[PDB]
Amino acid sequence: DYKAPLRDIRFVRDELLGYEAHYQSLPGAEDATPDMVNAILEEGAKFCEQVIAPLNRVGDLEGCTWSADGVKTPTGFKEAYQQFVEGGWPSLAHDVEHGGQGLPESLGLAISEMVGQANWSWGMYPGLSHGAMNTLHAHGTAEQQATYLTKLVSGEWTGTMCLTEPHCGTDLGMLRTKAEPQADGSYKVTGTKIFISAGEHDMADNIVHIVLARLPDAPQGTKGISLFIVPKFLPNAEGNAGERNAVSCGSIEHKMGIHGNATCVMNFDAATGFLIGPPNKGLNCMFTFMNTARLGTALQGLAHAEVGFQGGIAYARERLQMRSLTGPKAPEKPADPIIVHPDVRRMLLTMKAFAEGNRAMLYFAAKQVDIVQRSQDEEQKKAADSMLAFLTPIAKAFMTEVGFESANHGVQIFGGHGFIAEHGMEQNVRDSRISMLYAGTTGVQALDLLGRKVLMTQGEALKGFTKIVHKFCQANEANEAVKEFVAPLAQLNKEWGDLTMKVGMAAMKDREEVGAASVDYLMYSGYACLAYFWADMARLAAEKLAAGTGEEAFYKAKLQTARFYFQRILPRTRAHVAAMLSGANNLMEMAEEDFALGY
Amino acid sequence: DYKAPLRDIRFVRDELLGYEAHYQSLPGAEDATPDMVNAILEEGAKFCEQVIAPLNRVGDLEGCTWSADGVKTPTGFKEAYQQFVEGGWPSLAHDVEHGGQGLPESLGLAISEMVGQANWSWGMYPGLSHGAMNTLHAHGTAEQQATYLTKLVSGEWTGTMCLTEPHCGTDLGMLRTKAEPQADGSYKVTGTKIFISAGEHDMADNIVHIVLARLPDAPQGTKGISLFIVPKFLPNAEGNAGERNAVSCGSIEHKMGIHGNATCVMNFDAATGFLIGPPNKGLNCMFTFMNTARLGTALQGLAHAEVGFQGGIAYARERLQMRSLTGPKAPEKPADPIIVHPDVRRMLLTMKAFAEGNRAMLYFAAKQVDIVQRSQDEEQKKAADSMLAFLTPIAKAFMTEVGFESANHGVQIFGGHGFIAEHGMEQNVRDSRISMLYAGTTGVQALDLLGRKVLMTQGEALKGFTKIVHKFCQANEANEAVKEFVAPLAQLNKEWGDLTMKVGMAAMKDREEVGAASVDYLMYSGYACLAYFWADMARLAAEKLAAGTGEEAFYKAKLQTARFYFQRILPRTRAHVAAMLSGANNLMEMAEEDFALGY
Ligand SMILES: CCCCCCCCCCCCCCCC(=O)SCCNC(=O)CCNC(=O)[C@H](O)C(C)(C)COP(=O)(O)OP(=O)(O)OC[C@H]1O[C@@H](n2cnc3c(N)ncnc32)[C@H](O)[C@@H]1OP(=O)(O)O
Ligand SMILES: CCCCCCCCCCCCCCCC(=O)SCCNC(=O)CCNC(=O)[C@H](O)C(C)(C)COP(=O)(O)OP(=O)(O)OC[C@H]1O[C@@H](n2cnc3c(N)ncnc32)[C@H](O)[C@@H]1OP(=O)(O)O
Repeated sequence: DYKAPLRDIRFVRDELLGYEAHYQSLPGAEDATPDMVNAILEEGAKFCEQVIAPLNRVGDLEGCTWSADGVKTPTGFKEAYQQFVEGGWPSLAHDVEHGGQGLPESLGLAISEMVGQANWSWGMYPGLSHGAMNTLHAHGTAEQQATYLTKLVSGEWTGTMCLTEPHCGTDLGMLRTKAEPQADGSYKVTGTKIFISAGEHDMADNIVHIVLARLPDAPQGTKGISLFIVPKFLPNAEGNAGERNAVSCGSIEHKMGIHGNATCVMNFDAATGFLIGPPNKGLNCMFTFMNTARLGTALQGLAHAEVGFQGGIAYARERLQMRSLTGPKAPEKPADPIIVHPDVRRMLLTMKAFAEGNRAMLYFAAKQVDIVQRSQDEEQKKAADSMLAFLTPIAKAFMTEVGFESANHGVQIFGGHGFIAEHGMEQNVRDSRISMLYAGTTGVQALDLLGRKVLMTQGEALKGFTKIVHKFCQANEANEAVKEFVAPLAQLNKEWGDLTMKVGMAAMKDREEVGAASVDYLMYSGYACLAYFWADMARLAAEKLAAGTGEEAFYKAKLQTARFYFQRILPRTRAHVAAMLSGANNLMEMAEEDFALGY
Repeated sequence: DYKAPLRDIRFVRDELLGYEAHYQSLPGAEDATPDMVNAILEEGAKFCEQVIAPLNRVGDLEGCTWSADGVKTPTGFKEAYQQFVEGGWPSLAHDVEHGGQGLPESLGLAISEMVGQANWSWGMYPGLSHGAMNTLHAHGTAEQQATYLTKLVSGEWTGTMCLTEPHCGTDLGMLRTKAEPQADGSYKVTGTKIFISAGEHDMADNIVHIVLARLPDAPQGTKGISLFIVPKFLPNAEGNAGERNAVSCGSIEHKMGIHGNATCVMNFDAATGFLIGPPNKGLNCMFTFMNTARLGTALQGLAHAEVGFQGGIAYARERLQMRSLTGPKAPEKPADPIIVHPDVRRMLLTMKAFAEGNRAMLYFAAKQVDIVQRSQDEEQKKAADSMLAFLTPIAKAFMTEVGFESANHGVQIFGGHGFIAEHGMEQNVRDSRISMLYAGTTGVQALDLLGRKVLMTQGEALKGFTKIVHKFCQANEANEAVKEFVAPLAQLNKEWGDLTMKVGMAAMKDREEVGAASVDYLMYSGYACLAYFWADMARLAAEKLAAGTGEEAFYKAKLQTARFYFQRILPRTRAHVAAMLSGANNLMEMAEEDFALGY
């Protein structure tokens, strides 16, 4: 019943963002031809629709089962992973040198989009493995790549990111897991990691943990953390799973959602590990993995909006309840389908505006990934790296926050039926809630965007995007079809720079102003990004209608969604502006001991 | 670990809303003296803290267990209900004539506030029974009151509201459950009701169902529905539970939350029932029950904000993570408590502003209930009835919507730990989600407020409240302590009438405009109500500080919370204004068949 949104994915990639010319321009991509790409997307869609989407409810109902022996995944999960590996999917967007198919990361990301929608909990197993692959590719030695990266690329082994300890998630500088150097050049790793997604499971031949730990007499805090490869089974002479390493799962968590993804307490009992990247540069190297996880979680945010929408539109066309305010629209039936109600249309259009808008932002970001990986033009590469660094926190926090809202609109359309397990809409909400907590909380994303990406680059990262918006407004300010979008967009674009300058000035007078403005500044930024993408989709829709498309309704719907976004969602920016400019004192003046005097 | 917010309840009731003079002015209340009332609140708080709050997690973990025989409640629920009945709580705010203690409904509501916070699922059992009591009091014959109302007032029997069928929740005019008249003046009731809260359980001696059904050859729709008393056990000659009636629970639902409250499919197999109220006036009579449920669900919204806050403040003071932007505040510790972070303070102050603000609105509404029930002044009674009709949909939808937001802020403060079952914060979110769906969805509340309460009274219901706000602004516009609140409040108060006039004009041109504006109009109205209550609490805090209170910190915190509300939450009104004035066409123009063309 999940259906992949292939027509919209093709609209965004090929029509909006010129993917054919993009792939034509990039080393290694010249063979990623439209017919090959469309066949790969279609095969991806079928796997998602036929194999893993039917396992989504099973994953939530059964969850994972711990024994000291290991962790059992839900019925069908491991069989589906066997089919995924047999179909070659893990190798799709990885280097030919390491057993990969060599296709662009942005094509892999489209498969990931559909996987995350069909079964997010299932998709975490291969998804975390992609982060581990990216880390080994960027920082691994030749031998670490020959041993571990080839096995991850085939899908035979999976990978995990091991950061969190009981006392620290955001504050990695406090981690205490220790790496004791051995004469043989290896390390013995001792410590307890918690909330390790896919830490233990029954789906693969080995698990490759990528682990943050401290060398003896390393500096205090983040300047003292190093990165280690700690496999569940140590490689044998033939490079296959060998001696059991001293890594074991103590327990799995009982959670609100993503039950199908084992959330593991992992005990490292002087486990053998291998240093990856330079000593004391573990944070820098682990950021390869963390940035993969942030873009992947943004895709999770998109997934919850998409699933919300799919459920909501089906129910709104089928469920009859009350009558239209302008007279019975189905007078032959006992009641009208509830899509006749304006408030139901508001909730449908909200989910649609966020799913379709975020899809545009995601594939825009995916083009930057391809440029950084493949371009020979140092200037093009620098610009793409700056744009990706800017969009990563916006995509993660904004898409997750509005994806949870969208999941909740999906429930709301079902009325009381939305609270019932059988329909899947409440699971979509429960699975969505972790998306704003893991991979860097919304607040951490917001500090990254405003502190590190915007204020610490003198706004150069922001200027990259506002230049695009400015050029779009200059080009479209007298275009009759979209001049209604350009006027507010140009006002917003000017305001975005002015706000940034006002927030920066406040931060110079009081550093608390960075945290005080951060989440409003990020949400404002995401709304502004989608104003640009909606205005551009409206521009493209009007062009296609003028050209005499045979898909008139598809493009007319884009113009309706764009107008709904600008008139009913974008005005949320007015509240983020007022809040962010209101100043840190209204947050910081209350004494800690005075917050709870009503008892 | 739940603590009743007794100091704040006393602040709102006695200091803000003059409850002592209120009770002094009302027939029957003159004995509800401050010392008696405070002892009752304290005993209420202890029951909640000691007996039912420790059962909240048990209720969620075990849920209810169906057998054809009946429905088992979670461990301890029925024992706690035995203690509640032995303590006399069910009879507290009911008529002496029917075995009641005769205390004001608004004092009962304070017990209900603490019950809903300690264990909402448990509280539903006595809470629905109060709705059944109110219905029997208003519409029952002497004999129906002697038989059923006395047993509900003692707590020996519980009560339910049976409306919903598989094909209809909001559209009661489509219900098909039939009542066949018998020669003995009784009716045989045949039909399946779904989502019957407390439909079957093991906690009481009988269950009194209040059931909507259709007489043979009644008019189409709501003009054809009648109300019936259908007990699980028919009364014997001594009025005690007698012959088993043909009422049985076919199944219970599997839901996202409120697991401790049995959500029952109830089969009426030509069950014996008794007409209550006039034939064909079932909707009018059932509204007594439905309005009790709407105010009770508003109290649920308050409960989720309160529990969110209690969990969040405890964690924010205890959890150490990262350091203040203005330098380590706890340099002796490995990290600062996370309350040093502005973004954590924003989430704490949001929950506090909604809990404390909604508490003020709730007890303001509770005074109207007391005036309608007890006043001999017809003019005072009319004004109170109008004010209660206006506030009921605002309280239900606004307090539930912002209570769910507040529950989610509670989770967010815990980071990844917030998703884990052991901490209770995720249960608070899951239990909160039903609050916007049952007792009339947010959208139904919004149509009731804008269509029935405001536009169909020519705004007289709104004018009742905006007159209070106007007089407050005239009184406080030069009061140095709160003039900063009055200026924006007076602008908002003028805007509230202007918006109402603009929305009414649009509705006259196109009736779709009522649904299109409805939810934004309700949320705007709730924010405006809390602007008034926060400005008034700030006024009262400044008065207490000028008087030389020994509780300086309590009142200083009220002023901080009020300023946080005005500067960071109230600007949400700017987005509701823009959206509501944007017009129905941006919702209604998209064709039904064009919403999902991206597949
Ligand atoms: C393609 C998709 C495929 C799909 C497939 C994906 C699916 C996959 C989904 C599964 C999802 C599960 C994911 C669960 C969650 C975890 O796996 S655990 C991850 C959760 N925790 C985190 O994200 C990190 C914790 N919190 C933070 O980020 C903190 O802000 C920090 C960064 C650790 C604070 O450290 P700090 O030392 O104060 O930081 P700071 O001084 O600002 O920077 C230190 C260095 O870090 C680096 N750095 C800092 N910020 C950044 C940044 N934004 N970027 C890069 N480097 C940075 C730099 O090297 C920097 O050095 P400088 O350049 O400043 O000299
Ligand atoms: C104190 C607290 C203690 C604590 C202890 C509580 C804890 C307790 C929590 C448990 C919580 C579980 C609760 C689950 C939920 C369900 O038990 S099932 C209830 C869910 N469904 C509903 O709420 C009702 C369904 N939806 C509606 O409200 C629809 O809008 C309607 C009213 C049925 C539409 O019917 P309609 O015939 O189109 O309505 P309309 O022509 O506007 O009005 C018809 C008549 O109804 C009456 N009426 C309409 N609106 C109203 C109103 N707002 N007010 C009064 N009468 C009205 C009037 O008699 C009216 O006649 P007119 O005065 O107009 O001539």
